Amino acid sequence: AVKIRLTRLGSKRNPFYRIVVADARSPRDGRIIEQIGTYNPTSANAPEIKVDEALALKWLNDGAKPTDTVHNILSKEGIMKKFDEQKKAK
Amino acid sequence: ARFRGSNWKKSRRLGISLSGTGKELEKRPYAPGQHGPNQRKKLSEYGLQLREKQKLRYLYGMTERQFRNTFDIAGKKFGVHGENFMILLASRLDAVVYSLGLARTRRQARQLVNHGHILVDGKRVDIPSYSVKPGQTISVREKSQKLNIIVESVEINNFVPEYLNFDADSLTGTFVRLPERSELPAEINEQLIVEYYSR
Amino acid sequence: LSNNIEINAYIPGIGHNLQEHSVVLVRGGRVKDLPGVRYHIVRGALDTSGVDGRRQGRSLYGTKKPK
Amino acid sequence: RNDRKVYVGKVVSDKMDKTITVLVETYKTHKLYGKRVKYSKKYKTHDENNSAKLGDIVKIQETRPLSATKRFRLVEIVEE
RNA sequence: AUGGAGAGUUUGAUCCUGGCUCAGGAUGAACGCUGGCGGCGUGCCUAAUACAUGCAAGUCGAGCGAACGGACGAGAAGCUUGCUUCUCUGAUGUUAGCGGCGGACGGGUGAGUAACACGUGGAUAACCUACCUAUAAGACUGGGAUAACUUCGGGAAACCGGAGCUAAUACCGGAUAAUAUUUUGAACCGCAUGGUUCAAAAGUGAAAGACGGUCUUGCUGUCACUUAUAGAUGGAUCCGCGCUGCAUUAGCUAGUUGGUAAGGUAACGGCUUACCAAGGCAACGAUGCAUAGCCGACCUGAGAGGGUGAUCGGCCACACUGGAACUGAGACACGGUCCAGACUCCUACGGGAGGCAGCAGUAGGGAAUCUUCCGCAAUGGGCGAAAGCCUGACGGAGCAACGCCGCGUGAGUGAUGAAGGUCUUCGGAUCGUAAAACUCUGUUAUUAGGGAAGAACAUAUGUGUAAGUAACUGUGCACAUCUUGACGGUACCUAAUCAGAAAGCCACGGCUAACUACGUGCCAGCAGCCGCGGUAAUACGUAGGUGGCAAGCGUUAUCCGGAAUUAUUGGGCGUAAAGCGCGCGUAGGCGGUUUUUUAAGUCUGAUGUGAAAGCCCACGGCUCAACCGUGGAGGGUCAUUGGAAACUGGA
Ligand SMILES: [Mg+2]
Ligand SMILES: [Mg+2]
Ligand SMILES: [Mg+2]
Ligand SMILES: [Mg+2]
Ligand SMILES: [Mg+2]
Ligand SMILES: [Mg+2]
Ligand SMILES: [Mg+2]
Ligand SMILES: [Mg+2]
Ligand SMILES: [Mg+2]
Ligand SMILES: [Mg+2]
Repeated sequence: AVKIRLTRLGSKRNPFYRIVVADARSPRDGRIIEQIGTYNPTSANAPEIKVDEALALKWLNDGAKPTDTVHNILSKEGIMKKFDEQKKAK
Repeated sequence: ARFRGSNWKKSRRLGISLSGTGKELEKRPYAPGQHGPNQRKKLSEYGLQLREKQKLRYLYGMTERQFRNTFDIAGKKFGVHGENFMILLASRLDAVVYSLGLARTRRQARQLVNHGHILVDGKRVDIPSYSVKPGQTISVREKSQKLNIIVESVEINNFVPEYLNFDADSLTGTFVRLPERSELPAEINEQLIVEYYSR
Repeated sequence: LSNNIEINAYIPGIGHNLQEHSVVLVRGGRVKDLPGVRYHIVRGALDTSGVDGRRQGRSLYGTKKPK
Repeated sequence: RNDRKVYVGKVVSDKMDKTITVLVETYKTHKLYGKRVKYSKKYKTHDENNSAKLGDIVKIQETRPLSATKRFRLVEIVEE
């Protein structure tokens, strides 16, 4: 189905990722529905994470499902709690 | 370095002392080789443009590819192209080290940077082509503080340009600001070089 | 040629080893003196030997470095 | 509701049954020279009552495919 | 204002016209000579030729029967209490088969396609959509089989046939349940057809369990199941406009154009079929022929333009050739099926087997294009509750100066201008501060130690919290803990030793930077053009010297430039190429003055959109750069909507 996942960029031995909403059948570095953020694993010994809460929450509401690393990111940024809180509150 | 040929022959051909002292031009101020002593026919307009370009290139000991790339990036900046090219040439770690006076020769300064003796902002920079920007501090590696070459060069109180600020006690220089055309070599007519690269 | 077109190719350099049934590499370039010759034989490629004793512009005539 | 495209043209054929052919004239600027050149397209249109006649200005709106070639219907007759 | 160079060659000389040629940039390049390293890329363009071999798609025991394995541990003493059997229990496990899901993705290629294929902008009151999310309502009551298995039989084989037996979240009946279907009331609404909403009947349509918790003659957690309605996603159709050469291709079409009715499709529709009519298309290029995947982009150019469509991303098409359907949410399906054909292979001659335009690799073709590698550690995908398994996707490694960028092959001092080579006016001059000598350095190299990031996790294990419950287990969420790296002991770092191992290529008459000697003598040869060479060649070949570049330098091929030589920007037609021999005129192009009006062109805004990557600009990260990342800017002949009205158009 619809998935929030990391698309690989950068160069050899220098990964950079864009956090994107994509259909699963889509190729990893191919067609996407929307980009929500970025993730840099190799940056300054601290993962650098940019995410749009408004976009991430809209997609999580509509049934988009994170890959495991993306879930960790949305947890680190606090989006996964917000999703739960609203959903329980609903 | 990269070009490792006779610096005198190159000076004599180009009618300019690459060492900046005139030692090459003192005895034989004419082109090298068999026909050097004989009269030289007048240079064409292309000949003059090429001569001026080669003068600047051999002065900074750069290869043509790199020289042309530097000319391009200089052109992309704001202001007068020729002047921007010359200040950008002067901003090379090579040139900065030489002008600070950590070496007595440009080739020596290049070997110093290339062999990893030099520090920029406390960290090792080994690329002679490195483009030093204003505010950066050039230093000597802690191990190399007592090199005979460096100490002797610094002892010889070479004039340090105004855009730099050297402390001989600490062997630490500072790239204070961008050079000015006044501070840059006066024997170069950069306009000819711009014209050369136009055609 | 391999495309089956018959052409006249110039043989450059001083001296050649080529005979009928030799296999050769042909490049572009016409000889102005010779009317029908619109191609050159490449020296030092396939059967064609390099010019012997060529010591200047050897790459053009397929000669290895003398040393 | 989203709006379907509407065109105005002159009826050039009324021979077919419940159908009129409408010639819509537009200008295509030349890519290089920049002069506008008159261009015409005949649009096959549905005229249920066979109301329109050759030489009458008509207003046509886009529809679902009504035939092999017919994609438009007659909204009104502007002039006769 | 950021951006624009010319030169040679028609003559005795000249000005002009005019073609030809060159200096530049670019490449998936190839070839010749030569060759140190690193980073980041790129690498069958030709035969959509044929393909040996391994691998590229599985997974699920928490759907199911069955089989294997049989722990822990049951009995007798062979007097061997360490070895024994079936008279048992039989745990963690494992698998062939059934069933579910996946296999329609990912990966490859560009043959076909001149087309709504694609690009851009719209439409669907003519559509469809597994998994995912949300909400609501349910999951009741029965049945008959069949793999595996057992046995028999037929085949060379591939693989079939009979009998018997057996499960399921397999299959089937009935019940109950629709906004679905029919019919009848309304109400409101749009853009023809029509949309929407609310009532009253009629016919008709579902489902399923598994693994756990508990207070266990009954509740419940998670997952699975069914129906209805939305969302999300993906797909389908239609249309405006844009998108290719040839008229020495001018006519083309009969399901053809339209209508009617019926059938058919998710769906509109000649989509199809009967019937009726004669339409439809075309000089605004139909039809035919040739060629071609299209685009984002890419190369060049001051620009306007011109050329191109590798790598990467999007869309399309194809899967030995041709046809067809089946299964399914989705295929008319690269590693599915059936048939025909060609080819290859096996055979007991009866009959069988197969499809690298997946990754490697081979043969062939070609000027020319890589290893039959490592790992699922990362990212992504399938299956599973999950661990996990599968993954030639992908991450890495290998090979190749193929490209781009970076750094080397030493540095300082050095007249005593040594020797030697070359030239010479025999004075000398040049190679040449070059060398040697002396001093110094270690990029690199070599050797020896240290040694990253990339890793997030998932799971499991605690604690808390939220919803729900009688409560619990679970579930979501939050915070802790252990553990996981192919590359790889790689990058990088440190120390020690050593100038030692690390420069070639083309050119030097002019364009065009750089000349002499000797040999040769219209020969041998050179050559992009002007040309050069027939005895004192800066043009041949070699040598010395020089010039231009540099791990490259040259050559060839091809594209843009210069070429204002198709000229919109930006040329011409008396004599240079060029005014139809001349009328009458059709289409078309163009058109006097004023006022009023309109607003199609024009001008000025707003809104949506013109993917990402790229180009450009800025900033940040890699020791620098290349490269990587991020944010802007730009790119329409775009659509929609609001103004202005001089000019063009309309009235
Ligand atoms: Mg083709
Ligand atoms: Mg131009
Ligand atoms: Mg398949
Ligand atoms: Mg296959
Ligand atoms: Mg280089
Ligand atoms: Mg030659
Ligand atoms: Mg032109
Ligand atoms: Mg004439
Ligand atoms: Mg006349
Ligand atoms: Mg973009």
